Amino acid sequence: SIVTKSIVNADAEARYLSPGELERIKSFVLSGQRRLRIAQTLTENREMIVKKGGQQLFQKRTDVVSPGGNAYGEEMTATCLRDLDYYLRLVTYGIVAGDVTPIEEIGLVGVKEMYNSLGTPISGVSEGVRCMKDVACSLLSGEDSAEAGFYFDYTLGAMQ
Amino acid sequence: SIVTKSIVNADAEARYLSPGELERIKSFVLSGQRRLRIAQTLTENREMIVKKGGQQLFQKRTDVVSPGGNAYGEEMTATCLRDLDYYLRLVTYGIVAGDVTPIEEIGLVGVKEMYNSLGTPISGVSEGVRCMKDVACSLLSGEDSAEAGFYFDYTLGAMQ
Amino acid sequence: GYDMDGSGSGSLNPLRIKSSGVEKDRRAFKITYCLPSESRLFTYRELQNVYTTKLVPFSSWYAEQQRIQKMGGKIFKVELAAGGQMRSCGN
Amino acid sequence: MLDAFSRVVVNSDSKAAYVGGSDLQSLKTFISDGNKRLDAVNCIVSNASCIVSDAISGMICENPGLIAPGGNCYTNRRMAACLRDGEIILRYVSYALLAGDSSVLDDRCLNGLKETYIALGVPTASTSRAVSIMKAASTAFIMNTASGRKIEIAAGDCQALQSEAAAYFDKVGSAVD
Amino acid sequence: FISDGNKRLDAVNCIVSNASCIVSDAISGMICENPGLIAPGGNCYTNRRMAACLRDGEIILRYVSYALLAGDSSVLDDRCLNGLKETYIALGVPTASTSRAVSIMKAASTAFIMNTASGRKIEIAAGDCQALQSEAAAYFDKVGSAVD
Amino acid sequence: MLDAFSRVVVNSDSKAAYVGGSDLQSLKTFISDGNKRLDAVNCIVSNASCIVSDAISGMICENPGLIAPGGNCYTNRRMAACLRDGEIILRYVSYALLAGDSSVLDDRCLNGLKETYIALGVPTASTSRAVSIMKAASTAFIMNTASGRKIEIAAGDCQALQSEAAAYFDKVGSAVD
Amino acid sequence: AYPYTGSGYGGVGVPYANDKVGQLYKVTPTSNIVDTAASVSIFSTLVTLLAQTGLDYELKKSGPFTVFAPTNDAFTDLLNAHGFASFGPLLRPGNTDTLRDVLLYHVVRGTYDARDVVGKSVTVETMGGDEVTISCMKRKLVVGSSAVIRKDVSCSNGVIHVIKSVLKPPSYVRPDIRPQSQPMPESIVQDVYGKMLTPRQALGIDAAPESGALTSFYQ
Amino acid sequence: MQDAITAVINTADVQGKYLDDNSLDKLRGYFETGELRVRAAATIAANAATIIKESVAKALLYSDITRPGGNMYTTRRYAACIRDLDYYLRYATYGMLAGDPSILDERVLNGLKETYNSLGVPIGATVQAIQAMKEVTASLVGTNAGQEMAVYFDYICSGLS
Amino acid sequence: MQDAITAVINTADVQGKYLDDNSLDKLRGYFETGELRVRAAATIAANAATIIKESVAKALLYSDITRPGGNMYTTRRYAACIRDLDYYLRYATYGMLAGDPSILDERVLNGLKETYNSLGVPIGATVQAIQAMKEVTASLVGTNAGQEMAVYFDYICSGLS
Ligand SMILES: C=CC1=C(C)[C@@H](Cc2[nH]c(/C=C3N=C(/C=C4\NC(=O)[C@H](C)[C@H]4CC)C(C)=C\3CCC(=O)O)c(CCC(=O)O)c2C)NC1=O
Ligand SMILES: C=CC1=C(C)[C@@H](Cc2[nH]c(/C=C3N=C(/C=C4\NC(=O)[C@H](C)[C@H]4CC)C(C)=C\3CCC(=O)O)c(CCC(=O)O)c2C)NC1=O
Ligand SMILES: C=CC1=C(C)[C@@H](Cc2[nH]c(/C=C3N=C(/C=C4\NC(=O)[C@H](C)[C@H]4CC)C(C)=C\3CCC(=O)O)c(CCC(=O)O)c2C)NC1=O
Ligand SMILES: C=CC1=C(C)[C@@H](Cc2[nH]c(/C=C3N=C(/C=C4\NC(=O)[C@H](C)[C@H]4CC)C(C)=C\3CCC(=O)O)c(CCC(=O)O)c2C)NC1=O
Ligand SMILES: C=CC1=C(C)[C@@H](Cc2[nH]c(/C=C3N=C(/C=C4\NC(=O)[C@H](C)[C@H]4CC)C(C)=C\3CCC(=O)O)c(CCC(=O)O)c2C)NC1=O
Ligand SMILES: CCC1=C(C)/C(=C/C2=NC(=C\c3[nH]c(/C=C4\NC(=O)[C@H](C)[C@H]4CC)c(C)c3CCC(=O)O)/C(CCC(=O)O)=C2C)NC1=O
Ligand SMILES: CCC1=C(C)/C(=C/C2=NC(=C\c3[nH]c(/C=C4\NC(=O)[C@H](C)[C@H]4CC)c(C)c3CCC(=O)O)/C(CCC(=O)O)=C2C)NC1=O
Ligand SMILES: CCC1=C(C)/C(=C/C2=NC(=C\c3[nH]c(/C=C4\NC(=O)[C@H](C)[C@H]4CC)c(C)c3CCC(=O)O)/C(CCC(=O)O)=C2C)NC1=O
Ligand SMILES: CCC1=C(C)/C(=C/C2=NC(=C\c3[nH]c(/C=C4\NC(=O)[C@H](C)[C@H]4CC)c(C)c3CCC(=O)O)/C(CCC(=O)O)=C2C)NC1=O
Ligand SMILES: CCC1=C(C)[C@@H](CC2=N/C(=C\c3[nH]c(C[C@@H]4NC(=O)C(C)=C4CC)c(C)c3CCC(=O)O)C(CCC(=O)O)=C2C)NC1=O
Ligand SMILES: CCC1=C(C)[C@@H](CC2=N/C(=C\c3[nH]c(C[C@@H]4NC(=O)C(C)=C4CC)c(C)c3CCC(=O)O)C(CCC(=O)O)=C2C)NC1=O
Ligand SMILES: CCC1=C(C)[C@@H](CC2=N/C(=C\c3[nH]c(C[C@@H]4NC(=O)C(C)=C4CC)c(C)c3CCC(=O)O)C(CCC(=O)O)=C2C)NC1=O
Repeated sequence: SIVTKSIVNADAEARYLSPGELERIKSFVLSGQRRLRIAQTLTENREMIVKKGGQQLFQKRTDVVSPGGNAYGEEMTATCLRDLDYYLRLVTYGIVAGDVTPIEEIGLVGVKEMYNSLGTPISGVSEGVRCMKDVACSLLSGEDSAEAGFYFDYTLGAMQ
Repeated sequence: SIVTKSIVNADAEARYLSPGELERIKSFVLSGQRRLRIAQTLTENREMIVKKGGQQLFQKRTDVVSPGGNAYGEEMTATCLRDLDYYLRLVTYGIVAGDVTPIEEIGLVGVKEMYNSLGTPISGVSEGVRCMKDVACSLLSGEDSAEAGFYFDYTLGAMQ
Repeated sequence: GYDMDGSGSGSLNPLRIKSSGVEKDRRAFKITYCLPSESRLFTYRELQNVYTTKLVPFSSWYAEQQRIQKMGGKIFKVELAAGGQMRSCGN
Repeated sequence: MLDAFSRVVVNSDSKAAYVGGSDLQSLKTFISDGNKRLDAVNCIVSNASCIVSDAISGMICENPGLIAPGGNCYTNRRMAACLRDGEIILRYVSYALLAGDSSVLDDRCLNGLKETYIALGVPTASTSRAVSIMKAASTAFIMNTASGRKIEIAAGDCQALQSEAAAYFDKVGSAVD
Repeated sequence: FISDGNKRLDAVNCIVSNASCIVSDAISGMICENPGLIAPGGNCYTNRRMAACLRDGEIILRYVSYALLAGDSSVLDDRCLNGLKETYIALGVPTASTSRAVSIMKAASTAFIMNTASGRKIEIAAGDCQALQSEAAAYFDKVGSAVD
Repeated sequence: MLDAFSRVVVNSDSKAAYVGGSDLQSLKTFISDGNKRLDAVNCIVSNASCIVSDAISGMICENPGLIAPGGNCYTNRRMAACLRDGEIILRYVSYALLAGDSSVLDDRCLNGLKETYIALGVPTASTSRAVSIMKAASTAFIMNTASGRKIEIAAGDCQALQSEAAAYFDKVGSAVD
Repeated sequence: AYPYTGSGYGGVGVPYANDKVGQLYKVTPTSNIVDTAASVSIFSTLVTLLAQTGLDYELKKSGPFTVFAPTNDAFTDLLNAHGFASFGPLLRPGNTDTLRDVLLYHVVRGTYDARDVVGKSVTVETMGGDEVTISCMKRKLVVGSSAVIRKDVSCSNGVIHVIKSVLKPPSYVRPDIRPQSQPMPESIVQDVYGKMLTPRQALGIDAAPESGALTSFYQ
Repeated sequence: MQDAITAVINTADVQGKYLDDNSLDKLRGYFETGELRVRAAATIAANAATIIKESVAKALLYSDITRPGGNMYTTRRYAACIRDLDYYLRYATYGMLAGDPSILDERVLNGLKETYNSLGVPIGATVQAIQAMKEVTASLVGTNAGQEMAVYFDYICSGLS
Repeated sequence: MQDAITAVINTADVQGKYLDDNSLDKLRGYFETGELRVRAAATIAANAATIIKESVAKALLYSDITRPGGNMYTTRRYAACIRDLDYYLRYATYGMLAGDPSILDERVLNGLKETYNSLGVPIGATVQAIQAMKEVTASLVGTNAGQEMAVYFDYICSGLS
């Protein structure tokens, strides 16, 4: 959260909030309703987004759903789309937070060690999250999907 | 090298070499000609180890030589067998050195950063080195391939 | 403990700068930097001689250099004194 | 156009005398050779088009700037002219094989080719590369060691004839540069 | 020079592999012209001086040769071209004698560069080389004006 | 005049102590390499007049101004003293090959030479060229790689000794220049 | 006469390290080999040659290098007929690897200056594969063929020694002035088939008169 | 360090003057280009790994350098190499988004020429790698923003050369 | 640092080749001399004290140096002196037992000439003390190992001088 970032910042500098810092809080708290619109739409369209994004994932990348891949079978494919549901949830938390702190600390800190411990190709995960980016940008406006899509871009840059 | 490791050790302790370490150097310099026999055999049989190890690698792991894979094509497969040739050479250096310091500093320090920068699955590399371990153990004696095969085991432990 | 296994951005060690030092390598750089602090006028710590010269281990020189440049230091003369160069094995 | 016969005759005319048993002895080595050169010309002229295809395709493979836009191999027209040029080069080389002397090959193609390719902007190093690949492929067919097609011939030494063919291709590749 | 090349290098090789010839030629001829510059008095009497005289001939022809290769005699004017006359005055060296020796070196150089010198008939295909001869005489009268 | 023995002794007297072990170990390598040194000096004792004649003939042919009038190889007598001086240089180089130390070459021949050739007007670069030709010819005879002469010896590596002889010729050449 | 620097009670009281301030390991005032060879008006041709070959790069390294470096005047001394014959074809434009070989023959790893060599004589391999003897007899230091004219110049990665004349490597292949070509037949019947020997002739049962003999069939 | 704003306050401060119309024209210039620099920094932040991978693939791999004998030949030296390309991209982004290359003077170019000339890092190859990052980055951010990144990558190249 | 083995792997590695017969001959040379190097290091380890005592007694004592105004005057200086002789003996043994003097380049002779010329330590007396240790040490270990230690003591003496 920007407010929290502003605090910790002047707290480690051991001073009161500066004139410059307050203005950033004003811009954030005036941009609030817009953010809640975006995460409201991606919240209530989540089922559709998980499905369509997973279809484009498996159709573009037939490796992992082939026999021999990680995600071969019913149970495995269900787990795969379960994870795409996780990253959708985290992206919505990062939209309302106004900061990728929630996305980073819930989902990204130590993700490569987990998926290396699972045998999972993490490039396929990044392709899945890019597919959800395309669908979620199809569901929003121009500037709106610029914003939200750039949160998805952060998650893709953490996976790659 | 074992001698180098033995020194650096009492150098950082700023003392002469102990009795124990000098006995270790004696055992090493008496085991020398057996080591040079091992690296002689792995030297003059390199093409069978690289070819046959590459065959068992690509037959066990049809991922990377499939289309849309890291090792796809003639030039990419040739680069793959080129790297298996590199690790075979480094294993021979580690056999004559009597220590994996050549293997570690020429090949292992920062290997995961490189193959992650190339898009290469490093587990396929470890499966390749295990295949060359099986071929190289097929070309040697019992205790002999125990020793050389354990140098290969060090490289496997560094890749995984 | 060679600082290049399992690099960050998804690896649980928070991002830190990571050197090409080999395990226990023995290469060092003779360096000449200059330091003006900043913490002194609000901290009122006793004065020390800012301009020094030391032999920095090669594995950790990287981080020391970045750190000098972060606190507005100026570096004059980086020589490699201790080690040998472009050696594929044996540090 | 001078064959080996006319080369002997021209050398005797510069010497201003008759033939002589020494030049006639070398001529007996040529005529006594004979059907080795015949079967060799049959080998290169048999697989000629396929040599041209492989050599030019390999020439495009070594430097992809030709097929890159702005390269001289860009578009269909330029590629067609490329292929017919490789074909005519091989044609005159086969003429120099039957002749036994480069007079037929040199006047027709060796002289003035460089001026023409400099005037048209054709890269000469790429042409020498193509002539080199046709050299290796043509010597491999002429020794019958080609890895795709190996036809039955009663065995013998075709080596004397082969060096000659490599000399003709080195003459063309030395000429185009 | 891309046109000159083997011809300019050919000329430099003609002047260079006749160096002892031109030097001992012009210095022996310098002495022949006037008997006052071998007698007691002048600087040719002592053996030590004579050696430095032969060395100075060799150095002049050596840097002159460099100028032909180097196109302009900046390599010469870097050191030898400037401040030489101050030294020859400060050591009592006669300047008319040196100017004569440089003239004899010039004439022998052009006669070697055109093969008109009867006695050396090195085999080169013929060409026009007058420009280059005028550069050679150009350098020797640059130096021959600097000694006086 | 000092051999390798007296070089070790003089160095040990600078150290002002007994010879001990290590210096004697290097001198034991001198003894075990002794027969190679003997056969090498035999290879230079025998072919010397020819080498001298060839080297000075090569010096005149590389630099034709020596035979030109007013050159130092012009007069017949000057050619005689020229050939003799080449012979004497090769002679003291051979002494330096037997001794193993260059004290004979430095004291007897090298010291007083530059000032002599300067005092006579002898061109020094021509002399160093002749020393260089004797160097290459002497290393080719010492490695049994001469064209006109290939005498049988039991095989072995002798590169140390070739570097030694080249060091003496290098030394003689350095002194003149 | 020989005071031992001591700040307090050491001895005389000379400030430590025989300097105004009692400090040691001061920053070096010397610069790299390329920089010191570039600063002086002579060695300009060496700076151009090391620039062309790319051995600029290896001399910038901080390993101890000794550069047995000839002056600008010395390259003038190559204009002897002998020297212009040997190093003459290096003025042809293609010859860069030969200049690399010569200039790698001048650079020697480690540090070998004056009184490492006074008395003794040491033989060291250069940066090129060849070897050079460095010796000092009677206060004269010579490397290979040509004597050192100026003794030692410290440059923070070894030493520069200055030399009267350009060394030659023992293995020097003079680049050809004109490029050599394989012999062309031009008359296959008269030159290929006439010089060649039939199996019967090689026995000597036939008469001898072959004009020539062939050792190769090529271009 | 300093951005364009701080640099204007430096010149106007060191004259003692206040902010006149010229300095306000400079701040108007920077405030016009602000959003373009923001989205460029966003894109480069997104695709840093792919920039370094494509630029190493263009500039450095399959040559003498990664062949044995070259300076990238081992995995230790490869990883140090791509580490340094990461730093050049990151600080080039800071220099772009500040509008003033003083950060590159303070935190990159300081002591690095001494370092590379000490260790034996070839300068030429480094410069060509930075130019490969310049072309790849310009391909990602487009024309205008590629010109901006181009002056900062060219600033680093001018620093090392 | 590096021993003889590491040096062989350096040359063979930096060519890109594997181990040929020459390099195997060099490894056979080292492995022949192995045991001799071990027992020499054992003997020097046993009698270091006596080497330093006998060498100081021959080379340094009862002279101007331990008389007042010499460098050795005062207890602190004497102990520093014999401490340095201990370092020369210890690192000379390391250099012997590795078969490669690179350790002496890395950890002893670096900056030592600048140190002794900074302090006013006499170079020649140091060299003569090292040569005294060379004679005494060669007397203990014998002929062959005395030759080996002789090249490393002579390497340090060549380093200081
Ligand atoms: C009208 C068309 C026409 C031809 C195309 C030739 C075909 C031909 N070639 C040979 C015969 C031969 N042909 C070759 C040729 C070679 N063998 C090699 O291994 C090389 C690959 C190759 C080099 C050119 C050889 C070596 C012989 C046998 C030797 C000889 O007869 O001289 C013969 C002899 C009869 C026979 O073998 O049955 C004939 C008729 N002659 C003709 O009249
Ligand atoms: C490395 C040493 C080196 C040299 C010494 C020259 C030698 C040289 N000279 C020429 C070639 C030539 N050299 C001369 C020179 C002259 N002809 C005259 O009649 C005058 C007497 C004389 C004036 C200088 C001429 C005129 C040519 C032919 C024209 C030309 O090639 O420009 C060529 C061309 C090839 C050939 O002829 O076979 C070469 C290689 N080049 C070198 O690379
Ligand atoms: C780079 C170019 C270059 C030169 C051109 C020479 C020029 C030159 N000549 C001399 C010096 C000398 N030059 C001569 C030459 C002469 N003897 C005579 O009878 C004639 C008048 C004349 C030859 C034509 C003599 C004799 C000396 C020594 C003079 C003396 O010591 O009295 C000196 C002083 C140093 C020395 O003694 O060598 C110099 C700088 N040196 C250079 O470095
Ligand atoms: C009094 C005079 C006198 C001589 C001239 C020598 C001649 C000589 N050389 C060897 C012996 C030898 N000489 C050489 C020398 C050679 N190594 C090569 O590479 C070259 C071909 C050649 C040097 C130019 C070698 C290598 C041996 C040993 C041969 C072997 O054992 O295989 C032997 C046999 C005894 C021995 O092993 O030493 C003798 C008698 N000895 C003498 O007493
Ligand atoms: C112990 C060692 C030792 C030497 C090395 C020589 C050196 C030497 N050479 C000469 C003398 C000579 N040396 C030469 C030689 C030369 N001819 C040329 O064309 C070339 C430049 C050069 C051969 C490369 C000539 C020609 C003379 C006679 C010079 C003269 O009288 O003009 C003299 C004077 C005495 C004499 O006339 O013989 C001396 C001391 N003498 C020694 O005692
Ligand atoms: C909130 C943060 C968070 C995440 C993301 C998370 C992931 C996670 N993924 C798992 C498995 C998995 N995840 C995948 C995912 C995929 N397979 C592919 O090929 C594709 C690239 C990809 C789907 C897009 C698969 C196949 C498994 C099971 C693999 C197996 O069990 O063999 C498991 C194992 C047990 C379990 O799921 O209950 C966890 C804990 N856990 C967390 O706490
Ligand atoms: C001596 C220590 C050392 C090693 C090992 C090394 C490896 C190395 N591997 C490379 C590429 C590569 N390596 C591989 C390897 C593989 N592909 C697969 O799918 C398999 C798992 C595996 C083969 C077993 C491939 C495909 C590339 C090229 C990838 C690309 O360029 O797109 C490159 C890129 C440029 C070049 O090769 O010249 C280096 C430098 N370098 C070193 O200095
Ligand atoms: C933030 C500013 C900054 C930079 C840039 C920096 C660079 C830097 N590069 C280093 C090494 C290196 N850097 C390279 C780089 C390359 N090799 C090549 O051939 C290529 C041209 C190039 C990669 C593109 C290599 C090979 C080394 C190690 C060389 C060696 O140790 O032998 C080191 C040595 C120790 C360490 O890395 O920890 C530092 C400190 N330090 C800084 O503070
Ligand atoms: C192995 C690595 C290593 C070595 C070898 C080493 C040498 C070394 N010798 C020193 C001083 C000294 N060294 C000597 C040595 C000598 N005086 C004599 O007369 C003798 C001739 C000679 C010894 C043979 C003396 C007297 C000093 C003290 C100077 C002073 O500070 O007062 C000092 C300054 C620190 C101190 O001792 O107070 C160092 C650092 N340091 C190292 O880290
Ligand atoms: C990846 C880019 C690439 C290519 C494209 C090839 C091109 C190629 N063909 C060669 C040579 C070559 N090519 C052919 C012709 C060819 N082989 C046949 O058996 C049939 C039927 C053919 C036409 C379809 C022959 C017959 C040879 C001679 C070698 C042989 O015996 O096969 C050679 C060797 C040249 C030499 O010897 O100097 C090359 C480089 N190589 C490459 O690296
Ligand atoms: C009696 C006192 C005496 C001398 C000594 C000569 C010296 C002399 N040589 C000349 C000039 C001269 N000298 C030579 C060199 C010479 N000739 C050769 O063919 C060979 C092989 C030579 C060295 C051995 C050449 C080549 C020339 C140019 C004239 C010519 O074509 O021969 C000139 C003419 C100078 C000029 O043109 O201004 C003179 C004065 N003259 C004298 O009166
Ligand atoms: C036309 C004016 C002229 C000459 C005169 C020669 C002189 C000459 N001999 C050489 C070198 C040379 N000379 C000989 C000796 C010689 N060869 C033998 O086999 C026997 C029996 C010999 C004495 C009769 C040897 C052995 C070599 C070494 C080269 C070789 O292997 O033949 C070299 C090479 C020098 C070098 O490597 O730097 C030259 C220049 N060259 C010329 O241009």
